[PDB]
Amino acid sequence: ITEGEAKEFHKIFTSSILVFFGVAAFAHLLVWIWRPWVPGPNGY
Amino acid sequence: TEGEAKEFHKIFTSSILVFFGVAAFAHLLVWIWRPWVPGPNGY
Amino acid sequence: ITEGEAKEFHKIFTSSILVFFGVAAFAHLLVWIWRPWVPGPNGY
Amino acid sequence: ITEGEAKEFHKIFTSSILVFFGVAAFAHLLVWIWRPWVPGPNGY
Amino acid sequence: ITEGEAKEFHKIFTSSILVFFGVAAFAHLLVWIWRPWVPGPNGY
Amino acid sequence: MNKGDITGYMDVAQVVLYAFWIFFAGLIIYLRREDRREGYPLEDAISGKINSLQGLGSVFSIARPKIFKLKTGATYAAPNFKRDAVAIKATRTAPTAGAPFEPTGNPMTDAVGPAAYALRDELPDLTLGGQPAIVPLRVAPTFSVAAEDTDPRGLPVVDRKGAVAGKVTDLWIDRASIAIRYLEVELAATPGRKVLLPFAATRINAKTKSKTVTVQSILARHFANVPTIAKTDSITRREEDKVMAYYSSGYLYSDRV
Amino acid sequence: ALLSFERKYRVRGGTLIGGDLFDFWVGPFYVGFFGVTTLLFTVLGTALIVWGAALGPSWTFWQISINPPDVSYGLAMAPMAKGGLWQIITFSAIGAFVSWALREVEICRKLGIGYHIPFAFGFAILAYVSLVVIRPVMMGAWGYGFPYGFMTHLDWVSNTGYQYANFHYNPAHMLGITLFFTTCLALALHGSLILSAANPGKGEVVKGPEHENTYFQDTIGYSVGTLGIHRVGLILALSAVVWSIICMILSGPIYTGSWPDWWLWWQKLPFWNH
Amino acid sequence: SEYQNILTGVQVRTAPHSAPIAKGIFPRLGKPGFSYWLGKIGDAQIGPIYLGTTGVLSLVFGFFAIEIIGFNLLASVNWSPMEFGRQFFWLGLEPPAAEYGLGFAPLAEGGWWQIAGFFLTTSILLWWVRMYRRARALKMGTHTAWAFASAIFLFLSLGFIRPLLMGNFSESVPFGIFPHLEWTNSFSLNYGNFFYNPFHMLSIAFLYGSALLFAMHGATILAVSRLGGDREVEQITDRGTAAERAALFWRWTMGFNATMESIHRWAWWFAVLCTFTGAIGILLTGTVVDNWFEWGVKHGLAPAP
Amino acid sequence: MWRIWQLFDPRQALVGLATFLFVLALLIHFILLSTERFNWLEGASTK
Amino acid sequence: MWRIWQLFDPRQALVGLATFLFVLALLIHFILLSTERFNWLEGASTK
Amino acid sequence: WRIWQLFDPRQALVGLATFLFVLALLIHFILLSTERFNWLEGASTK
Amino acid sequence: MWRIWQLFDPRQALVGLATFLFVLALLIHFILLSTERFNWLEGAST
Amino acid sequence: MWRIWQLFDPRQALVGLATFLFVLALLIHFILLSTERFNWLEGAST
Amino acid sequence: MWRIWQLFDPRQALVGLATFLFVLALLIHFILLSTERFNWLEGAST
Amino acid sequence: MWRIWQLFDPRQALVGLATFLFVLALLIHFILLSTERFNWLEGASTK
Ligand SMILES: CCCCCCCCCCCCCC(=O)OC[C@H](COP(=O)(O)OCC(O)COP(=O)(O)OC[C@@H](COC(=O)CCCCCCCCCCCCC)OC(=O)CCCCCCCCCCCCC)OC(=O)CCCCCCCCCCCCC
Ligand code: 07D
Ligand code: 07D
Ligand code: 07D
Ligand SMILES: CC[C@H]1c2cc3[nH]c4c(c3C)C(=O)[C@H](C(=O)OC)c4c3nc(cc4[nH]c(cc(n2)[C@@H]1C)c(C(C)=O)c4C)[C@@H](C)[C@@H]3CCC(=O)OC/C=C(\C)CCC[C@H](C)CCC[C@H](C)CCCC(C)C
Ligand SMILES: CC[C@H]1c2cc3[nH]c4c(c3C)C(=O)[C@H](C(=O)OC)c4c3nc(cc4[nH]c(cc(n2)[C@@H]1C)c(C(C)=O)c4C)[C@@H](C)[C@@H]3CCC(=O)OC/C=C(\C)CCC[C@H](C)CCC[C@H](C)CCCC(C)C
Ligand SMILES: COC1=C(OC)C(=O)C(C/C=C(\C)CC/C=C(\C)CC/C=C(\C)CC/C=C(\C)CC/C=C(\C)CC/C=C(\C)CC/C=C(\C)CC/C=C(\C)CC/C=C(\C)CCC=C(C)C)=C(C)C1=O
Ligand SMILES: COC1=C(OC)C(=O)C(C/C=C(\C)CC/C=C(\C)CC/C=C(\C)CC/C=C(\C)CC/C=C(\C)CC/C=C(\C)CC/C=C(\C)CC/C=C(\C)CC/C=C(\C)CCC=C(C)C)=C(C)C1=O
Ligand SMILES: CCCCCCCC/C=C/CCCCCCCC(=O)O[C@H](COC(=O)CCCCCCCCCCCCCCC)COP(=O)(O)OC[C@@H](O)CO
Ligand SMILES: COC(C)(C)C/C=C/C(C)=C/C=C/C(C)=C/C=C/C(C)=C/C=C\C=C(C)\C=C\C=C(C)\C=C\C=C(C)\C=C\CC(C)(C)OC
Ligand SMILES: [Cl-]
Ligand SMILES: [Fe+3]
Repeated sequence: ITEGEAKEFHKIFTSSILVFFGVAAFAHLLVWIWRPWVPGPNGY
Repeated sequence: TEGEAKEFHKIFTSSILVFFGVAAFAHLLVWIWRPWVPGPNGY
Repeated sequence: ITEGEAKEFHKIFTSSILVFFGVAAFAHLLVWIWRPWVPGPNGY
Repeated sequence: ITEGEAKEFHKIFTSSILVFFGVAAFAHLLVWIWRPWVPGPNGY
Repeated sequence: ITEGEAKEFHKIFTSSILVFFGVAAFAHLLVWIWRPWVPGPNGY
Repeated sequence: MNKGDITGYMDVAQVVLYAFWIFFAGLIIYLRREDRREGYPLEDAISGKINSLQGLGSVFSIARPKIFKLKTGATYAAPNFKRDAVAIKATRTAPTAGAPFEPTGNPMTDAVGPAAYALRDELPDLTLGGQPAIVPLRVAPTFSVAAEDTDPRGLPVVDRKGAVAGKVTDLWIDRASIAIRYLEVELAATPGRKVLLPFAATRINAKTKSKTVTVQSILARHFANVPTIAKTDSITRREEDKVMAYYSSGYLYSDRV
Repeated sequence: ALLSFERKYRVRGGTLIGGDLFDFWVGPFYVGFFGVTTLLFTVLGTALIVWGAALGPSWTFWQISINPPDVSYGLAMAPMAKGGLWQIITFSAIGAFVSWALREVEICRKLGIGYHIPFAFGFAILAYVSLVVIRPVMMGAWGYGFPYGFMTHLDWVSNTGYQYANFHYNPAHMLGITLFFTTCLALALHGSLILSAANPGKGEVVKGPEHENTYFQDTIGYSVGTLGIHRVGLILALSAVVWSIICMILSGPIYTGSWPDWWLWWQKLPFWNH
Repeated sequence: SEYQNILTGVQVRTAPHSAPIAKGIFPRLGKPGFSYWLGKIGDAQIGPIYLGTTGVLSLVFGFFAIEIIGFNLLASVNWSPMEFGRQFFWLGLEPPAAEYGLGFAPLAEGGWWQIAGFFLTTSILLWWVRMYRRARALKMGTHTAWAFASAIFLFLSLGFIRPLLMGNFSESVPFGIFPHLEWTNSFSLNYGNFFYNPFHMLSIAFLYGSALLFAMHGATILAVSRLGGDREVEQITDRGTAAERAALFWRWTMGFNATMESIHRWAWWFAVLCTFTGAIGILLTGTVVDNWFEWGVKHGLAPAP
Repeated sequence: MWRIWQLFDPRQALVGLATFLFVLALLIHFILLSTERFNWLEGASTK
Repeated sequence: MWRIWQLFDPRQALVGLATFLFVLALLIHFILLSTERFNWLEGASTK
Repeated sequence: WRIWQLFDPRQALVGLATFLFVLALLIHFILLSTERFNWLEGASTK
Repeated sequence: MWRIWQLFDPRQALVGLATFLFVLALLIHFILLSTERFNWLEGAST
Repeated sequence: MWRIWQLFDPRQALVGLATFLFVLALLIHFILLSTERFNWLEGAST
Repeated sequence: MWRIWQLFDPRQALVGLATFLFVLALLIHFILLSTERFNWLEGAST
Repeated sequence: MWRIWQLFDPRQALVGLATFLFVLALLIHFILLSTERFNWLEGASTK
């Protein structure tokens, strides 16, 4: 793997992981609005 | 080679500091939610 | 491992073990203040 | 198999399968007349 | 496999899936008329 | 209830169990005697004099030599009490009996460690018909590769670092066991030099159309030092051992040598 | 002391870890770093077993038994007197067996042979780890592990089998049994054939591969040959263990009922479910 | 990865051949075939099989036994092929009840079991004579027949010799898949848990030891297979480096080792002793020990209940 | 559709098809014999 | 999409596809026979 | 600076990532076994 | 004292020592979780 | 249809067909013997 | 992102996907059949 | 940071990562289905 190939892979990888984390972050937000997962002192 | 290892050290020392930083923030949030050292009467 | 490398290592190692023991000693002091671990005659 | 040899086999296959389906269709008709196999709302 | 041969197979394959899905869709329609398979709120 | 009793406490099932233990101890003695038909008596690690820690069972420890009769009319004795020379082309890293040896020179050519071999007979293994068992397909015209398989002949021979050692020019087959035992490789360097390659030290890679015999054991530079054989169409048991040991040493020594 | 052919093979190198420091022999035994850690775990676990015998009610060897904690502890570590001893012995035994496997690897490296033996021993380790770790973890309590005792582990086998009404009906157990019986059959045949070829009888010459193949062709119409039988004999033993592991991961973690009742799916197949 | 020698990548073919034997009444039967997948694991040749007078006898007796079983199983479901398949594992042919002793029971009340058992027994003993005589014809040792005799000794102990000692066939084994498993379960429970039978413990140790030895030995020969170790009888008659390194691996691992010949004696004896100690454990049950757990309590295996 | 005999050997096709159709037919008749309504040999009534 | 046949052998593909579709069809009929509502041979009432 | 002169940087990453994941997974499962810290069951601090 | 690091290889020593210290530390935390008084997660009263 | 004997060997055909027909016939006679109505050997009444 | 098909063999990608997606789809349909609410063949009430 | 792809093969990295992430995703969905609060298929009340 050349420097240029590694840097090109890193570009595609960086975009893909950022998109994947972006979708997952929105998924967690929708789940949180429905039922949050941190209980209060009295529980849920 | 040593310079090649020295730039690895740059990436390492920075990447651990964010890892420990994220972990430290996570522990602080968990402590604010529920602390994990019990008093004499227990929790 | 050359003599200059062995002296270099020994300095770093000797500092590192003293830092490790120093952190551990403070951890044990904190735990002892929280709950000591030597029971009396009537227990805890 | 040549093109013509395939086309010749396809002729005999086509008549054979249509005869097989023709006998089977008549057998299913006779069985249906004896006892049909689609139940109404009340069952059988 | 040459392009013309692949395209010739794709032509017959395309015709076959349309017949197969057409027959299957007719089968599902008749079964739905006999007993539908999506239950209402009270169930079946 | 009295049913099984031999005495107040003793009973038949208990007696039969101790009779088994007596038999089994005797069987272990017999089996350990058989285990000592090669390699024994033990020797001192440094001097090579016959010495070991022994009890009074030493007197039953090693069996009388059994004689195997070979179809050539020769015989082999076990124990034969033949033993390897005390000197080897290596020296101890420390003077204690348990210390390891360090090779003095090139271990692959000096035949120490995994390059070492047994001084087998300078005779080929034979078919039941008395012909030599292991021979090139050139000389065994009734044999063939099964039509389902890749024939190795004409394929390049490639090391784990991707260097070409040569091309396969023949298969040596075992007439008695009906298997490929070696590939005969013509070397890329010093062209016309041919060496045997143990077939179990290879696999065929065919993920790419120009399929190839890959060799994990040794690198391309080591093929020029593969042990030679005296005849072009048969191989003695000693030559087989010498060749096979050389490749088996590659996993330890090929990045050293 | 050494065998008559041993010295030429006792070369330096092949260690996985620790370098030259451990690369030596004590009599016949090779040491290495995993020899040392083998001894560490072995002495610790053995002495803790003897300590458990001193704590327990009898020195009668057959009756000695170190027991897992009560199931009420779940997967927590128990107090030493209340099952924690079994937990320490268990992980020491894992350490000992893993060290034994890695020490065999070093010996393979030094001799230039393949790693088939420590690989095959890795299935013994996995079977032990399945019974004392994986199954009790999936069942949620260490108390499902077997007790360390000559008769009490057999009592645990009895109790565990009859918990599922009749363990003979577990289908994976049937296949495990079949492969164990087939392994012993194949071993009897293999030992016999080599001995019959090497020991043809007085006044007879030693027989070779053609005779070896011909005996099983004549008797049963097939011969697997001298290389195939070692492949088969290995695969049989390892498959018997794999199916044994499966039969126990099924029983409790996955299937909880009567094994005799499981088979009633067969009698309910629509082509004969009259 | 190096080649692990588990499957034969390239396999060769030649004219099928086999070692000569003296002319008998029957030649070697069948045209030798070859299959590709058997050639990957082992030798490809689905060779001819020898028949001979003893082979005829064994197959005739054995066929009659298998027919008597199979016909009785199908009769027990009133000849229905659907209920035969539905019930197959649960079907069995039972021995006679105890009141018949060792005389002939009525056919429907275990007489067929007695005939099937006798014919199966005779067939197996004739197969032993076959395994013996095929070795002598090849001028080979009789080790395989004597190993087989240990398996037969357990089979005879289960089916006939213990019934002879008990005076009736009622606790003999039924011919049937789940039935012979149910016999195994009930036999242990009636005699007070077979785990406490020490000869069953011995039989298990040798059963486990057989799988241990074949795993060790199979892995060993494959580990030295790039050194010619699969050519074991040749290594027995001229020790190669493969036999030397196999010995040293085990010596350096566990402090002791076999030879290339003697490891096959360890193998032979462990598999034999599994069934031999098994047979003894069966023959002592009910004849001299009526409850193995109670015997175990007496001899210190368990605390007093 | 005749080009399918350029894809497949007629000898193999017919032997496979004969085997398939027989096993399928045997399965269907055995399924019917398991029913009360369609077991013709036992002839339960259509109540 | 005719380029699929430059990736996959149509002969192998059709054999695999026919085998898959038969096993799937056979599964779905056996599933329906297990239900009360859709077992046409037993024909339970739609109460 | 110098520890990478003593250890292979590839082995450092592979071992350390595997170690940290297994440790993290263990700690989350330990907390799930507690009443106080099982966030998915959410018992009250009575 | 530095001559020790020519006699024992720092690559081997630090790997062995780190492995040893982790296993020991893990053992001690699990022992404390076995107790009533020192199980910080359950947090019983004194 | 006679070309089927160019497609298949008559020797293989007759052995397969004879085997098939016997096993099919035997199956049907066993099925009937298991019935009440058609077991000719037991002879239940109608 | 087309470079991913130089990285991975397209024929293995499609065969892998088809295998994965069928097994996943079949799993999800069987999960739903294991529920009262979504088993459409049993069709329990809401 | 891109130099990590000199240190680790792009092909094995993506395959190993996708395998890791799928197993982790399945684990979390199955854990949630074991809970009363978050089993969406069962859908218990937040009492
Ligand atoms: C610290 C942790 C310790 C965990 C437990 C470990 C138990 C075993 C002990 C292992 C260490 C033994 C070390 C040893 O003996 O070294 C001798 C050697 C000097 O010897 P030498 O000069 O080279 O001469 C020796 C030679 O002449 C002897 O003859 P040979 O070469 O033909 O045979 C070698 C011996 C070596 O045996 C061993 O090392 C131990 C073998 C394994 C025993 C396992 C017993 C438990 C299992 C069940 C047993 C079952 C028996 C029946 O070979 C044999 O004796 C092999 C006998 C094999 C019998 C197999 C039977 C199989 C049956 C299976 C069960 C079937 C059930 C139906 O020593 C030296 O060079 C000096 C330095 C070492 C001094 C050692 C001091 C003592 C160490 C004791 C360790 C602590 C023990 C608690
Ligand atoms: C019987 C005539 C003679 C006699 C004087 C003698 C006495 C004793 N030997 Mg012995 N032995 C004799 C002959 C002989 N011997 C051995 C071997 C061994 C090895 C491993 C085999 C083993 O499992 O033994 C099994 C039993 C057999 C073979 C019978 C003799 C041993 C008995 C009855 C002692 C058993 C009691 C114990 C508490 C356990 C001992 C330790 C272990 C087995 C590890 C093992 C350490 C051992 C122990 C002892 C002891 C404790 C004594 C005592 C109490 O005097 N013997 C074999 C071996 O490989 O040796 C390196 C072998 O070849 C061979 C031969 C030919
Ligand atoms: C009422 C009881 C009931 C009854 C009906 C019944 C009957 C039968 N069953 Mg069974 N069984 C029952 C219950 C039941 N059943 C099994 C198992 C099996 C397996 C065992 C082999 C195996 O697994 O080896 C798995 C191998 C392991 C665990 C390897 C362990 C060894 C290692 C790591 C190394 C250890 C080394 C040292 C400590 C070193 C010491 C020092 C020195 C020597 C110096 C096998 C296939 C099998 C056979 C049969 C038969 C032949 C019968 C007959 C004839 O009736 N059964 C076990 C299993 O599958 O475990 C994974 C399991 O747990 C379990 C249960 C609970
Ligand atoms: C509730 C069940 C209870 C429970 C406590 C328990 C559990 C376990 N046990 Mg056990 N067992 C129980 C009962 C019990 N147990 C045995 C026996 C054993 C031995 C068999 C050795 C052999 O090779 O058999 C197998 C070999 C045989 C039977 C003899 C060779 C076979 C021959 C010649 C027949 C040749 C065949 C033909 C020519 C084909 C003819 C065709 C047709 C008829 C159609 C073996 C070692 C063994 C293993 C374990 C394990 C691993 C376990 C575990 C892990 O729990 N058990 C037998 C015996 O020897 O007992 C001493 C026997 O009789 C008997 C009984 C009644
Ligand atoms: C996987 C297929 C089979 C297999 C394979 C196998 N076993 C092997 C090997 C192989 C290939 C070896 O190379 C290795 C060996 O060296 O063989 C001589 C080994 C081995 N198989 C052994 C035994 C064994 N294998 C068994 C089973 C099997 N082994 C399978 C059937 C069994 C059974 C079923 O009961 C036993 C008892 C050893 C002889 C040996 C491994 C030796 C070893 O690990 O030594 C180092 C450890 C010690 C000396 C002792 C450690 C002590 C612990 C600290 C405490 C242990 C306590 C224990 C948990 C409880 C005991 C109480 C019992 C009553 C339950
Ligand atoms: C040492 C103990 C182990 C052992 C060993 C062992 N078994 C052995 C041997 C050995 C050493 C043999 O030599 C022998 C053998 O041949 O092995 C290949 C055998 C054997 N072990 C067997 C089985 C076996 N072994 C087992 C176990 C064990 N075997 C132990 C684990 C088990 C079980 C339950 O664990 C079984 C089932 C057999 C495969 C075989 C003995 C074969 C035999 O005796 O066959 C007798 C004959 C018949 C059953 C009849 C068949 C009839 C045909 C249907 C005829 C068809 C054609 C004919 C021409 C038709 C004629 C019709 C007309 C008469 C109308
Ligand atoms: C030096 O090297 C050597 C060789 O080379 C020179 C060798 O070659 C060999 C010899 C070894 C082999 C050829 C192969 C060994 C392999 C195994 C043991 C593993 C696999 C099992 C077998 C090959 C079967 C062994 C037994 C045989 C071949 C039969 C011997 C007896 C007869 C021919 C006569 C009587 C028996 C008959 C006719 C058949 C016996 C029954 C079977 C074989 C089983 C059939 C299956 C069933 C009944 C179904 C059971 C399962 C059911 C119902 C459920 C699941 C459904 C299924 C369909 C399975 C050795 C030892 C050797 O040292
Ligand atoms: C091709 O045919 C083949 C052969 O060949 C030709 C073969 O042969 C075999 C092999 C098979 C056989 C020989 C058949 C017999 C085998 C069986 C039936 C299998 C069952 C086996 C047994 C019953 C034997 C069991 C014995 C075992 C497992 C060995 C036990 C020994 C030990 C645990 C000691 C290990 C030693 C080590 C690690 C190092 C050296 C140590 C000592 C000698 C003693 C202790 C240490 C000291 C005194 C000092 C050092 C200590 C230190 C540094 C640590 C100190 C700190 C502490 C805490 C202790 C096969 C397979 C084969 O196919
Ligand atoms: C006389 C006055 C004193 C002066 C002389 C003092 C000095 C000399 C002493 C030497 C004895 C000690 C060394 C023993 C090892 C010496 C070698 C040896 O094997 O000796 C045998 C005893 O072995 C051994 O017990 C070795 C035993 C090793 C294992 C010991 C384990 C003990 C701890 C666990 C126990 C409970 C287990 C659980 C039981 C349920 C007895 O000979 P034996 O011919 O058969 O050898 C076979 C060989 O001769 C065959 O060639
Ligand atoms: C024709 O087409 C086929 C082949 C398909 C017909 C169908 C065949 C079928 C399906 C057969 C099925 C057979 C099955 C399922 C058999 C299962 C057998 C099993 C599992 C047996 C297990 C153990 C049995 C044992 C150990 C029995 C041993 C019995 C013995 C040794 C009995 C000996 C009896 C003697 C010697 C009797 C002596 C008394 C005399 C006769 C002298 O006086 C009364
Ligand atoms: Cl392979
Ligand atoms: Fe062998």
